Amino acid sequence: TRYIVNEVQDVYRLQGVKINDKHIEVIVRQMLRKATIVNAGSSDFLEGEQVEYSRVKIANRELEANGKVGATYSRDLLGITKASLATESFISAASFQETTRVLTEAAVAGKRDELRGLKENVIVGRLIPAGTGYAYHQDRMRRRAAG
Amino acid sequence: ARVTVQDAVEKIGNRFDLVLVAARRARQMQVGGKDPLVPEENDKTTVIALREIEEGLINNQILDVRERQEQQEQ
Amino acid sequence: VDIVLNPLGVPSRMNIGQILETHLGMAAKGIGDKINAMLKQQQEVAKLREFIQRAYDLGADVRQKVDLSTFSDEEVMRLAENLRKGMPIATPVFDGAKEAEIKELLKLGDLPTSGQIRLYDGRTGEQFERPVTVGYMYMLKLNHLVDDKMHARSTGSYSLVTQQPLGGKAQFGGQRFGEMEVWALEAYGAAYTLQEMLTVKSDDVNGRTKMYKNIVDGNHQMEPGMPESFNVLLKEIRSLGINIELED
Amino acid sequence: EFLKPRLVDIEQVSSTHAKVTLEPLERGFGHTLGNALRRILLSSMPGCAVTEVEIDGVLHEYSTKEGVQEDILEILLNLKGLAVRVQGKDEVILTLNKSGIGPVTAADITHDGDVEIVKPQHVICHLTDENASISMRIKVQRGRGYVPASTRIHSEEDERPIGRLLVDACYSPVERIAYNVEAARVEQRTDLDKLVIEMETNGTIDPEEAIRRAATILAEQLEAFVDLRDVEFDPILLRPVDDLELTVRSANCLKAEAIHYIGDLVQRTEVELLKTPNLGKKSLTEIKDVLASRGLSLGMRLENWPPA
Amino acid sequence: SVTEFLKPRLVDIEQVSSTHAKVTLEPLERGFGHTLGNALRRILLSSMPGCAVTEVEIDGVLHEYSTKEGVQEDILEILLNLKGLAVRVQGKDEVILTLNKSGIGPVTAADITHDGDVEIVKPQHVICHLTDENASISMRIKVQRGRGYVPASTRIHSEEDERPIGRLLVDACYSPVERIAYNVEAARVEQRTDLDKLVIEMETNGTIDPEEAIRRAATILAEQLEAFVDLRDV
Amino acid sequence: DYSGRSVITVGPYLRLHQCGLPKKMALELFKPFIYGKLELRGLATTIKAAKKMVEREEAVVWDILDEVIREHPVLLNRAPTLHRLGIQAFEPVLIEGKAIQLHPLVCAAYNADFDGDQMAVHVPLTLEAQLEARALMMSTNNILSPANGEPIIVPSQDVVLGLYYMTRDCVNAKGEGMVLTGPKEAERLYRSGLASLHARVKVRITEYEKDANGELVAKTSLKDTTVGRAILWMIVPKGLPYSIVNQALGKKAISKMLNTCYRILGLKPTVIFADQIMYTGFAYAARSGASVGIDDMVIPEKKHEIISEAEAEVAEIQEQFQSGLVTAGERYNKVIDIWAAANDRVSKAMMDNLQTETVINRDGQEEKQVSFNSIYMMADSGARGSAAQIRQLAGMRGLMAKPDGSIIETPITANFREGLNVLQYFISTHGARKGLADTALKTANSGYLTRRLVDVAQDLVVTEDDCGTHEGIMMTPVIEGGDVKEPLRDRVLGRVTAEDVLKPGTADILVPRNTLLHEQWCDLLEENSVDAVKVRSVVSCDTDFGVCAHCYGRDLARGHIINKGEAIGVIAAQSIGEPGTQLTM
Amino acid sequence: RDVHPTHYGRVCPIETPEGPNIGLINSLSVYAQTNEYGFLETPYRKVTDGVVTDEIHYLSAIEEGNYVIAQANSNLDEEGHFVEDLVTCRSKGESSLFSRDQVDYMDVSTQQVVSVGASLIPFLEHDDANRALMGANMQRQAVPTLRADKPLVGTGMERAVAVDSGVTAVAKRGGVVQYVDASRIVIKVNEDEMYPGEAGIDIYNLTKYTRSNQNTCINQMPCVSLGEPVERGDVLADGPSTDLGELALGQNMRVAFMPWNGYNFEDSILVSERVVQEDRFTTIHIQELACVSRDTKLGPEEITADIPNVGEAALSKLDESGIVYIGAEVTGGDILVGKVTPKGETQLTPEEKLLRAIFGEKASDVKDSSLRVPNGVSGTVIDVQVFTRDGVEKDKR
RNA sequence: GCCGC
Ligand SMILES: [Mg+2]
Ligand SMILES: [Zn+2]
Repeated sequence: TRYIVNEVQDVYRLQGVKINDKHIEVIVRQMLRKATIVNAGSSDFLEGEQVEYSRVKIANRELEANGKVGATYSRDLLGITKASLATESFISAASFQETTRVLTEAAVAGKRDELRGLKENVIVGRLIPAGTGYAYHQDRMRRRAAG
Repeated sequence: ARVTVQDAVEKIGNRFDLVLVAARRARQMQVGGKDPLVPEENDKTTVIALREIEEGLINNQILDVRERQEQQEQ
Repeated sequence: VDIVLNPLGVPSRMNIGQILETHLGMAAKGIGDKINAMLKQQQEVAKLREFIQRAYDLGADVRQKVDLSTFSDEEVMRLAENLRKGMPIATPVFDGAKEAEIKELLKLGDLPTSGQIRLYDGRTGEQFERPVTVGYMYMLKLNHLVDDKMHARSTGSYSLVTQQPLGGKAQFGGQRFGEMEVWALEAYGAAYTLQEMLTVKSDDVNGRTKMYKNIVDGNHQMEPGMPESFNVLLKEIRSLGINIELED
Repeated sequence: EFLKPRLVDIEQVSSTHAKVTLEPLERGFGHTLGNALRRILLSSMPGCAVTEVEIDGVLHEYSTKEGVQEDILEILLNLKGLAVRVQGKDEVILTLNKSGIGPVTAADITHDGDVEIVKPQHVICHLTDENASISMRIKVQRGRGYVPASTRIHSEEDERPIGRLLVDACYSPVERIAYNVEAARVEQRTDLDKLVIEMETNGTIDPEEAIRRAATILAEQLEAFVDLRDVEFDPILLRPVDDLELTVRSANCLKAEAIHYIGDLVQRTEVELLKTPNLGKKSLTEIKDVLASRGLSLGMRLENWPPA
Repeated sequence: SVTEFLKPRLVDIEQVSSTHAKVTLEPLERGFGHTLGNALRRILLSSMPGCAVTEVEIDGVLHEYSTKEGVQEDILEILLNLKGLAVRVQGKDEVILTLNKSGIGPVTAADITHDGDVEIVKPQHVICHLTDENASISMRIKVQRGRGYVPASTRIHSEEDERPIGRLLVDACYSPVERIAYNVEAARVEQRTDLDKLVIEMETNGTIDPEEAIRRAATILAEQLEAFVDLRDV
Repeated sequence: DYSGRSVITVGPYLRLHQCGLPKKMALELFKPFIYGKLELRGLATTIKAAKKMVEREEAVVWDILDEVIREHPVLLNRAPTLHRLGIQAFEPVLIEGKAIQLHPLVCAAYNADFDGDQMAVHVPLTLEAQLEARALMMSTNNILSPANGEPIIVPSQDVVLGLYYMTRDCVNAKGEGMVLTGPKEAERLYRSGLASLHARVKVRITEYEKDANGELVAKTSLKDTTVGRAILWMIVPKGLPYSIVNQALGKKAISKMLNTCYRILGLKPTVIFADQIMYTGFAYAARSGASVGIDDMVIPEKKHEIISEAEAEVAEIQEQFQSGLVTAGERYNKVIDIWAAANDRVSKAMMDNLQTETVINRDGQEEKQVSFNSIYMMADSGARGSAAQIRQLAGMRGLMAKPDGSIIETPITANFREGLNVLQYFISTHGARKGLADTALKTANSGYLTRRLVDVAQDLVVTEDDCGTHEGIMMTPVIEGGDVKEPLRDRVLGRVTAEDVLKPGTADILVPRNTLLHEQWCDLLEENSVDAVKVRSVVSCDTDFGVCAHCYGRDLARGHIINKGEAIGVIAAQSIGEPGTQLTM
Repeated sequence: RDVHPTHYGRVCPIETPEGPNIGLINSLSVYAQTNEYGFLETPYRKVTDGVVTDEIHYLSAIEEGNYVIAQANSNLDEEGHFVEDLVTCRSKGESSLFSRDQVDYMDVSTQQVVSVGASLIPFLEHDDANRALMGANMQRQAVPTLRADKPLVGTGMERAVAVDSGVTAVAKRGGVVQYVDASRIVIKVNEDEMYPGEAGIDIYNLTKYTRSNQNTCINQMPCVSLGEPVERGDVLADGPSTDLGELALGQNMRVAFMPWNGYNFEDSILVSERVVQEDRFTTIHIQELACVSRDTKLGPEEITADIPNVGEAALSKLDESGIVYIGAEVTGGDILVGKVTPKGETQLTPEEKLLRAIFGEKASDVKDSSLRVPNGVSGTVIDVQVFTRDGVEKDKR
């Protein structure tokens, strides 16, 4: 992150443009998903998968008695084009690059969208889970969890 | 007429919840079954609700309680 | 004055021909003013011809040679009446007038050499502190008009496909709310504004009429539904070999 | 304790140029009277201007007349510059007929009773062959400011025939005004100012009369600061309720429910009006049937209900 | 139609405290707001009668820069305080007032000797603070009437510096106007749209009331035009 | 639907929250509201009657339309919406005309100018949408840019010029050492002409201090200043020092005083202060009567001597080359270097002549001061122009060549006040065309980058209050070799400390942990000698499917810490991608 | 899309579109000419010894590159010899100092590198080239006003543009003007040159108001009065935006350069009311509307003054045929031509028979398809151009 | 093809 922030800021500072470093670090974070697996024991073995799913699964496995089940992982770095096409929502990433490449894999895998992002809800026509629509999305989540 | 809602924002500080609270109060005053708690200066129900929030006599909790009291009355 | 122009537009644009044209137009109109004043008092043709000759042969070794000596007496009068408004100067593209020549033409017209005069405020009568440049400039009216560029729509016709309003004036269309506009609305956090732009008031066939009825009734409640464009997309994708569905 | 300016030494350079002198003035008043006078005189002075024209053959402006050198638009633009001084009237008609050769000018406008052409050498048209004639009727009105022909519509209250040639009216006889303050020659007083006003006009308004008019306007406007002090409509509604020709049972029911006007009734919903005693399901439709023939559905919403 | 002009009506005056006012007049014909506001401001800011302190005589050093005998306030600040003192002189072209004070304490306007023909509007106006010692201060100030504002450019009175030392060259503010400002806004009446709305904001020294100052200014301006409005009068 | 469009003009009478809407656009954008009000007031019983009445446009319809526009905000948007400032909310003011009137203070944020630009109009016909427009999207709400935190709604151009001209000094002017009781008296004397803004005089002055906890203390002290500075002091709100106005206010002091007012006083005062500043700047810029004349471009007298000496170097170096001891590269590089040196020397001579051009006498003998040259004032104030533009106007046009990137040996020794040759103009056309073609091609490359950034970052919302993690990143000033570009304060302001900050004295801790750092804390740590601060970042949030509000500092658009539900990913993408159109490729 | 050094006297390096077509659309330089093969040429003056000669040669890009060509702004003597020994020239895509003898050719004119449109910018050399591009581009968007006004400051190229464009009326064989009118000019040809037999005179029909491709107005007004001598190539009548044979596409404004209370902020322009009152910058716009009648399965489509289900008020301005009177002022949705199309009906219902009994024979069965003015269009009837098919009855108009 | 970037 230090290398990316310093390198990109050199271009901007040379021309006299002021941008806070938080914005560059926000986009580096989106580049640091999709960790690989170099272990096993938790139904993961040598594959590229979401970092958040690994940490959530490891915490559950470590919470129980079988703490050794938790799998060691190696974090990856993707480009902005390659990371945006690797999202778990097929409705997005089919509205961005090529639909045929994404729609073909989604049909074979038989995945679901679950409409958790801003782009997905914009296409459908629902209130965004951000801003004034953030509260409305939270209330619906409790009802789904409570049945 | 209120150019700046800062006071209303700071009364309950989120800048998002107040927009909803004011929408609820404005629906109450516009659709029916409610009268303003502040003098009405020929201005719209939106700014009336915002001024009521700024004066400190309208918040989400009181809307919840007043609703409970009026439901128990019926 | 007829027009007031901002001085700030000149130095950052490097439009120095503006100022030189203004100064030379001031000089030309000054010469025309002198001729007009002479014609008003019905002065005899001899000295009017003398002044026209003096104005024509001014400069620093210019090629144009004109002598009123070979000019008819009546033709002198006609020429003087034709250039009564101002003297039409001509400065070729890369070989033209210089500052000194403009200055001596200004002197011959009995005008300040700097090209700046004293001006007074029309509302208070007070004199402006610094001298303000005043002259004559050639101004054009272009083919861009508000009348040909003023459009407003509340509700009109809609495309059969996607159930979305048409585009462009001369068709009573609506303004396109593009992708960057939606990004800006997302950045603000204005979810209800975005939902009212994305759904009803665009492609919700029932939502449009319900919203119109509510507004006429003074209710102001969106009651949003599902856009027809997404239904068109579902039908288009199903028309391939792919089955796409909405779970409950 | 202040000296009052006097109108002295009014000298007239030309038929249009003139000079007006106000000899005694205090220290600062020179400009206060001046700038105010310049603004009043440039903004609001009365005058007379050509309002519309009626040429024989021409019916619009984008045509041409055979034997006439200029277009109708150029003739109208020439007539816009015609300066006249009428007395006792506001709608004189200036008939003009001239057949032959040479430029046609105001001079040969038919001599009206009380109408003065200030400059009769103002050309308006040219004739180019012997067997050609021009005949036109010119309407002159009195006004105060710039009134465009397109902006006025009350003239269209009565339909104008095809053939009118209306022209924008300016009505302002003043073209240029300059003023300057000098030191008064009065040596007994320590220091006094003298105001000199140069006005260039079209020859229609007198200089002294213009100054008097401007001063009167200023005084009337100042009169307000001298003592500032100060410190359910539509005819179908509001109609008698016994105009619907209802049945007998409705008459007592409407009286029982205090329904006496038409507007108050149309504010009643079906579900709440049914609760009224002995209203009747069929009789309710009779009420709706009659109000439907008028176009008045039940359930309307008025804002204020007056006693009348 | 002609010769008939719009007159302002329902004018609004907003009086703040007792020396600040805000007067609104509407509607006016196009361009008349600027004409009236400028004329009224000019006469109010330059030609209005009133009385003000013009000369000061302090016992001790008479130089412009003085040691002030340890009075804790520079003589410049003393002359500044006497500059803002507002008086109402009755039936006198000039009058001399003397104030002397002893003992620690602030010298106020109420400490000046009593004259029946001179009125002080702000007796709590502070001239000089105590020397901080049991010292005695003697002052000799004369108030004279005049017009407008006359800066102390030079005395040009008596001979040599006899009058400048006696006068001490105090800036004279005869006009009882502290601030006068106007703004012209947009107002519409019936179908007309291009009318003027005039807003006047004035503050006063307190000798006169803002509205009274407006009345006096308009009165002298109207009386200046009598020689041209008399015969041409309705 | 409910959309409009036309050309924009300027409205200087407008308040910041106001915009001028043509009355012909309204009555169409608000037709259903007009129908509802017509039917509600009893003027129309049926919808057909209301439609017919609106079609005829009677006067009562115009009265109803004004009430419809009485309290309903509207949105204006400019076509290339690089950022959310692309569309802003306003309260419409009905005008007679066909062009939208726009406030001059929002033009920079819109990147708009009045030479043919058009905007779109949208109506939020919902209680929720109206409130969102009033509470989130109004112009008086978004004053700080959500990219660096600096004020985006600031005076520029004529406002800056007028403020700069008002707050200047002249060594000898009408009034010298004059003592005045009040700033209003200085304004009164200035209106009388007794007081000169350039003239420097002493006036009694008072100040209010917020040092007392939530209380302002009066402080009356006579101070040295000018008439114009005292006049401008009447606009400043209470709680700001007098030292803020005793300066040129060169367009940087104005932004700084706006920022200080926002940080000390709040939003409603700063919004007013900005409106007052724009009004007074316009008025005094008009009163100054600034104008541009051919004589303002002053060519230094020594320019021809430098040109002749450089010509002598070129001839001698070429002779050295003709003798055969100099290679082509050596002579080419040397000629380029000496031409650059001569250009620098002539530019320095021009600037030195034009800076202190006014040699003015004093009460005794004669002095020299900063010049009142109009072009120099325009450049110095920051209103418009720079040194490079002026150097071209009065000095050499310089060395330039862009056929393939090389440099032509002989430069353009003529400015724009003097003419160019056919050859010199033909040479400059190469660079002109290169720039104009670069402008129309780089725009796509920037838009594609913005699309990719938005699509990668759109799924980022603040969904937590505090994750409690101890991870962070070290923050140090950006020092390159021996030169520094970014102090620690800029890189640290508005961030939350991951660890305690210790002074060089051991054990001692100046600041606590998990604490947002603001102006007071940054000033406190600037007094000491702390060089590295550990601050938590979003790359170590430790929260899945979102970030915490503590790992993300304050939002730059509002001084407070960010709230839950804010789409930070779209903000970051827009703030990175809004420039790039101005990046030189 | 870059400027090439061989573009010197062939294509102007100023005039070109801005956004997408920059560098791909060019204009000829004022002196450029094309080779028989099809290569651009530019003229140069030959130089023999140390003196230039008035003989002129046209050289292509290769031809110009081969020779050392001097600059247009190089001083000369009475005999034609350069005043200064060392002169500036172009040798091979470059420029440097050469001796006068070294030069083989000289630039004919400085304008040689400027387009005709750019040739019209006074003080062009004091303008930025990229900025000048904008001025040259914007010069071609100006609309002619009510009255043409000559430039007070020009460049001397206005006469060439005005005459060579074919907009004015130029005396082809001018003699002496015999008859003048707003629509015609008749010239009695001089007897010194004549075609034997039948003698002859010259008739010029000046163009009156007419639509242009951009809906502006093209009009011609005479410049001669009566009995005026006329030589060959003289201008008799000037067209749109022309004043006495000079290109006059704008007006001369008295301008002050100052800020005025924020009303000229950015690029805003503050205009006085005297400009509006004097009708400067007022233009005439002409529009064309057409109505066609075609046979239909129901039957022929007839054009008639009578219209079913329309009040007398809409028929006030119609002729007996059913067309708006010449000179009528029309606004909104007024009726221009009255046309009715037949409907299809062969089953006469008793109600339909009743409708035919009370009302006219057609009983308004024929639908209304008439030419109405589109909303937002206010116009005055100027010219009607009825065209009729061979065989069908001629229209009354 | 043009306009605003
Ligand atoms: Mg622009
Ligand atoms: Zn965190």
